[PDB]
Amino acid sequence: ERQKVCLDIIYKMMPKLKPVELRELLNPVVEFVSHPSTTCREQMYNILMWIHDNYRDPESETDNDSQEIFKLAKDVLIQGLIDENPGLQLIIRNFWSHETRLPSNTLDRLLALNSLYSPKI
Repeated sequence: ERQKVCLDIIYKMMPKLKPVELRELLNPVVEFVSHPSTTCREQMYNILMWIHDNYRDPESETDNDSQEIFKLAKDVLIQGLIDENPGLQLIIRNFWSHETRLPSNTLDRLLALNSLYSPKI
């Protein structure tokens, strides 16, 4: 219960934090891929779905933590496709299977499909 409530507060206090400290708080969040009690793992896959969407940073190229935690939130949003609880992964499939995150010309999709490899899967 402590680890559900302490994730529900950190989902609330994201859009005020500077990236000097979100990198510090993101190091123990993304260790929750080896956790039972599927509701807390749902919370952990729900805050990264915002981190990746609001730290996409379309070619600003001024900071390095803002392009490092996008890497570290790619590296768990990929590994959350083999989770041992079906029904939950359909959410992540509908997430990755949408336009502006993977195109719909099918040759663009075949070219893009090598980017999301990540040899954990």
